[PDB]
Amino acid sequence: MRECISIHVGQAGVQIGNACWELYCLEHGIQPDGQMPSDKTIGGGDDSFNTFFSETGAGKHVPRAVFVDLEPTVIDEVRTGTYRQLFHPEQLITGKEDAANNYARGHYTIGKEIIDLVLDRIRKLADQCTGLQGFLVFHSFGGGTGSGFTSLLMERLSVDYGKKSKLEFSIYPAPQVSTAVVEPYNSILTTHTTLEHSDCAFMVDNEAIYDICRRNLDIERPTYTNLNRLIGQIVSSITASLRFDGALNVDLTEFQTNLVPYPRIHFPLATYAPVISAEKAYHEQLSVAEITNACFEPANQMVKCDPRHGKYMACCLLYRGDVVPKDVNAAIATIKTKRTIQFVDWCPTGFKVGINYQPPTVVPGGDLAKVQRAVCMLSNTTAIAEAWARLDHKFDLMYAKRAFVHWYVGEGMEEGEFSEAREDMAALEKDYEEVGVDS
Amino acid sequence: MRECISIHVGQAGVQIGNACWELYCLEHGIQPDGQMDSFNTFFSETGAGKHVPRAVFVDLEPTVIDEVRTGTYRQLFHPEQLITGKEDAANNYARGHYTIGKEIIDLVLDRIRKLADQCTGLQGFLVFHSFGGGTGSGFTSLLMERLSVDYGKKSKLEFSIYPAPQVSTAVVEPYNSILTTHTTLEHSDCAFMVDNEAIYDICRRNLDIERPTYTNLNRLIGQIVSSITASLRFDGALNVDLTEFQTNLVPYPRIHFPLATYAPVISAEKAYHEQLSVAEITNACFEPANQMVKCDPRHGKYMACCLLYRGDVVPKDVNAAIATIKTKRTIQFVDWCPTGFKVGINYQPPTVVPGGDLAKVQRAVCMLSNTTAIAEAWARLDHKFDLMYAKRAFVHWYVGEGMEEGEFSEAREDMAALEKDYEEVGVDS
Amino acid sequence: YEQMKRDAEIERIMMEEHDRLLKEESAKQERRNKERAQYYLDLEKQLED
Amino acid sequence: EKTSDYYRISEKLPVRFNNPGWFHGYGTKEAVSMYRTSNQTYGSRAPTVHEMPKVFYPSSNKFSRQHAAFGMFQSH
Amino acid sequence: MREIVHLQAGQCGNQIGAKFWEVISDEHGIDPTGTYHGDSDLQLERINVYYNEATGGKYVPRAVLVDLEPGTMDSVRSGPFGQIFRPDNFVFGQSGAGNNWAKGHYTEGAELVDSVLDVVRKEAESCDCLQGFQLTHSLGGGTGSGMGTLLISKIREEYPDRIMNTFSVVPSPKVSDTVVEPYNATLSVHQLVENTDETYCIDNEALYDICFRTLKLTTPTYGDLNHLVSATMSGVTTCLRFPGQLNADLRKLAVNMVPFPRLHFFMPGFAPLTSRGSQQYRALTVPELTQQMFDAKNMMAACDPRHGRYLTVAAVFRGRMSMKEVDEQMLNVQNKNSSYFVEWIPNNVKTAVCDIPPRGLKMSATFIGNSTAIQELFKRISEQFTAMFRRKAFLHWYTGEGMDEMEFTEAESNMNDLVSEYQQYQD
Repeated sequence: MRECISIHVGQAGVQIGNACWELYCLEHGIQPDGQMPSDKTIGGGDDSFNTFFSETGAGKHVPRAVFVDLEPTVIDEVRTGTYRQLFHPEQLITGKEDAANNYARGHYTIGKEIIDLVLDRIRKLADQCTGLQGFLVFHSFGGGTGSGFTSLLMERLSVDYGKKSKLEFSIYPAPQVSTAVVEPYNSILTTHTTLEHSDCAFMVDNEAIYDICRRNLDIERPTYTNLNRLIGQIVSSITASLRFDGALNVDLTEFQTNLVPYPRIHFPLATYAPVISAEKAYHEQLSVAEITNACFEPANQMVKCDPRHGKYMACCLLYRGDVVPKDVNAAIATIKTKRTIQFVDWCPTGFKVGINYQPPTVVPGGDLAKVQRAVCMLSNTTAIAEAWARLDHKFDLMYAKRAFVHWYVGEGMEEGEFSEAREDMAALEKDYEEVGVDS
Repeated sequence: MRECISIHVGQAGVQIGNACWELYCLEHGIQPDGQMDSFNTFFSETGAGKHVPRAVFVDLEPTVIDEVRTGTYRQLFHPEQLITGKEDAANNYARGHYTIGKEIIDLVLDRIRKLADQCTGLQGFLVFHSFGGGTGSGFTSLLMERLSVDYGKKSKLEFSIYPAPQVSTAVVEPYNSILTTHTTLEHSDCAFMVDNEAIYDICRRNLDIERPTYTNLNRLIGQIVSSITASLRFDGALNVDLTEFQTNLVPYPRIHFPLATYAPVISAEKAYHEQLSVAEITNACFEPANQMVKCDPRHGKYMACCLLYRGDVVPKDVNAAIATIKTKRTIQFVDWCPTGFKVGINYQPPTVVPGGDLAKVQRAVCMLSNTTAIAEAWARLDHKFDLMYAKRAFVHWYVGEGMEEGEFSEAREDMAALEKDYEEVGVDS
Repeated sequence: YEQMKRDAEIERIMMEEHDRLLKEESAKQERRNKERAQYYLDLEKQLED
Repeated sequence: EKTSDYYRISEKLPVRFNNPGWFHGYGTKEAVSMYRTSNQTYGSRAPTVHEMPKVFYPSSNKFSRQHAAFGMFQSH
Repeated sequence: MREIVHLQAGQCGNQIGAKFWEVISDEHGIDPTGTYHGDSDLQLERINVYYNEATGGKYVPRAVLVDLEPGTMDSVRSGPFGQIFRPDNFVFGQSGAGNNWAKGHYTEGAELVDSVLDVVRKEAESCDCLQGFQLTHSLGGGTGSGMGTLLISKIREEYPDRIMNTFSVVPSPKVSDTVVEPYNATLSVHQLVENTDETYCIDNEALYDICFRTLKLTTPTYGDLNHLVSATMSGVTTCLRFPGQLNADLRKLAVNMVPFPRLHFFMPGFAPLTSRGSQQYRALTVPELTQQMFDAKNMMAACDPRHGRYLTVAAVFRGRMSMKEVDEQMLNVQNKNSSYFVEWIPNNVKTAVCDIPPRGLKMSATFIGNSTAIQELFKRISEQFTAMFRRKAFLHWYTGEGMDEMEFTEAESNMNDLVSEYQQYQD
């Protein structure tokens, strides 16, 4: 009725979807092989799984997701792992030979043989169910099929569906922490579709999650499993107001109009505030007014850009658990009291507030704790303009000596597409300037 | 009371009848030794409690009959129903029509008399053949001509396998498939057409099976035949009769070539996850990659459709499915058929064979259509006829067994007449 | 008073037949559920084969 | 293995979240090998009695479907 | 014979209005199954102002509940008194407004407005004589402010001489909970000044200061703030249902109140609101009830009316009281304070009394003030709209489906005059 479809792309996006579908399965009663485990016991009041599952004829729930990869090895751990008896075997779409850190392979010459499959399998899923609030896709900038096929999926999915909303989730390169030398060449040139053909494109850096774990939690050396568990608690907080009812609930339509001022300023941030080691949750309080002051701390952001340099355009607040509405309104006016927290001259209102009654669930073996309260602070901020200022400089430094170009140009890519991407991001460095000064 | 009599001609007919009579004997309670009121359509009943069917198996190779004798259904048939010739027709229409078939056409028609006088009132024969081989073309043609003149108004159903575009075995297949139609067109009151390549692609694509053998193909054909005649055997809401859908289906007296389609051909793996609604399978049987003869329906106007739903169906859903089929603007329909459709509904689900590769499905559809798409599936046979017969290969065997040279050309102008009938009835008004 | 008493009795009768309709609808729904369970069972049997 | 025994609950939670032993599809705690890839750490352990949700407030839609079937009311 | 219809709009109105029928049915004595089990005898004598008849002597309330998401209708049906509403009377779309006023006015809600009016014409057919409709919505969101306005301008055109009444959750000044609030609120007053006969200003910040400083609650949730509004909607129309001395209906409070036909934005308040520690300590007398009506704390709108003159003032008392203590106590306000009152109306006070108190109190009132301080939240809403619209902050989410930009600077033309009209009548 109020559903969503989760389309996963690439090796980064599949391993998000190994973490999400573990965590939605724990939030309902669903076992890893379907099978709602009630056995001859009566129950009444249900259908909180229509947003991410489909009850079929045998009583077995199958989720709405397509898994897309151009690599065989990543997806075939799902086909032999524990969740093999949950996904429909047509919905684990597998490529044959990978893009290998290449926009031109993932967008011009290898995704052509596979795009006919995925757009048949999506249309099978959506015709099946009534409404559609919107897709929630997952990808990564720094790789071939994560940014090539994703740039071809979004150009084709915005034509034939249109007015149904989209979301977008990204893995964004760091200043320091990089894994490829192809990383600036394809994190500049993937913006020709994540500007025109995305309604909200959330932004997550690997570097701050590498640093938020060492400081809030008593963990050192965190691997990629611990990065996936944290972003699984964001997507299970944006969509939590669809399933479990609340006093003030926001749908996917509701925070879209409260957060993007102009239709080329859709690059918000996100933070999760009550991140705390399970030993440390015994110690502090984590009140209703403690965890909202933590959302604006520069140590606990998500992209390594200083929040004390830009101006906040809009904020959406997604509270979860036992929250009273008087304590929320005591918190917000305290933030506008302090004068080192900067809001734009044409926005005195500032905030959008959502509250759900469902407490944030725990995961077994997870380093996150059990806390009665949680919040996920969405914000659109001028400080992300200074985050492309360390990527345009890593692009023209590359491009002047024409290093690593001959792979792209031999695959159906013309050299007029490189410098066209550089002006289309140097244009956006004025769109985030021209709405900064006062009147 | 509403009975039907089956004649299986040739090896294709014998193997189709194999898969059939396994399916019917497991569908009723009857074990293969004949030992256990709906059998009276197909099974004669003795006083002891043996059930014996109305079937006649005829082939000229002795092997294709005595492996039916050796196999595990030997107890069922009277051992004089199993009829055997001395030499096979050797892929020759003329040789099967003339030099072998005259010896035992008397025996097979006397068995036809003896079986058809052991009933009350006939409804329609079911003969099974193919258009690739000698006896299965020619002896079938003599059999159906003589039986039509001898019975008259008694309806018959011919079942045929067409030679596919790129799937073929012999080389004289255009010759015998154009020489069968000239005198196998106007004596059969209905005839149905399938081909092997379409069944190969449906097995490869819909079912999760690679690389099938003729067993699976015969299982599918038996499913379609059982879907046709379950309205005779098993009662339900809207049961249609043989004369019912013949009058509803054949527009003009030489356009009697309906297609076949059977909608939920899906494995247990896909059936367990997928829902299956009757609107879904109504669209899925009009999908242009699920038909059973390789003619593209997008080139073809549908003169008539008749749907045969079996299982847990209710009439409002079939009616909404019909409306949403005619609503679409990608499926063509004939400019002088406003009604379009015919509906039958049975109350018994499809019965599943052990060892078969289908799934037991709560709602199935057998779709029949008289469409103009099939007209472009004859010009390939006529061009292969041209390519052979212009430089005149392989004619001297057929005319040494006995013919004149003008009879193949008579078949050629018969196919030209059929081409122009299918072209002229499809145009505008 | 006599007409009022007849009205009360007839209204109670119709609410009794509505309660009968409610119980038969719940019975039909549980019948559909047991049909779904049966289909799941023999599909698992075919997978074992 | 029974979460109403271990934790208190709201009595309307379904049996799936009541009985955690039925989630049989997860990984089976293989002892470690050297060739241990890192993306396979996602969803490596089944939920236990501690991680089940205490309360559940899903959005039913049965009444809304069974009323808005067809069209809304209009005076003809 | 004078009956009304209670429309409910949006998701904020469905928290108000679902608590509105648990207060009226407490008053009229109806069980959740819909059958009368009450104490007194005149209690169901005027049951037909709100409710309706069915077979077998069961009473159904009349309403129509709209939404653009189907989640709220299941929540209302599973409420405590959610059994009595008819299931035909719920109407709802399938895709939410998404806090977009333009979606809820043009593209997402206009499919629904042709189906709500078929319910409304079915309920307005059943009347003896309609006193007027009634609506409950919110000026902050999308589906309360867009489609809840599109109901108003189409009901008013086809029922032109009925007394339309609304109840509005005006957005807060700064303690706010939506980024795109001033586009949503300034585009609704443009169509709410010319189509409503009365409209009430309910701050969500004056509804917390009541719940901290005069009630002294600990965790004020939404469950009781719906109740504070739902005691005022019962309090205005007690004169309609129950008898008394100097009754004043829903209409005769309008005639005495609005002096010029664009100044109908009121500010209400409820008189005995006493902390549960000081229930032993309040003294039940008529003058002690009056000092709560004119106290600046029990104003329930966003501006303190000591910054100007009241234009006209109501007081609908309830209970058993001498009507000399009513008409003397209002006089002692107009002489002790004189500069705070408009001096070209020689008597600014309308009073009313009825004999049936609320359940659990001896007496209660309902203050209504048409103060000239209400220009102040009109400036603060307009100043947070002329900062967004300097450089078009969020405009492309509204423009892209068919609203051109000149219907935004037309709004402030129909908004910056209404700031001025209170100022020329200020003195």
